[PDB]
Amino acid sequence: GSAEIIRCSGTRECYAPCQKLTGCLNAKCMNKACKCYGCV
Repeated sequence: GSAEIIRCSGTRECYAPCQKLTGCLNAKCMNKACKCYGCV
């Protein structure tokens, strides 16, 4: 892991990499990059 950004064309593309990092399915594609929101 040294990719610091995940590029995306929509939110569906963010779930997998955000889950890998955080353990949770909670993400949003904004400005063609993923936001990983993490876990409650």
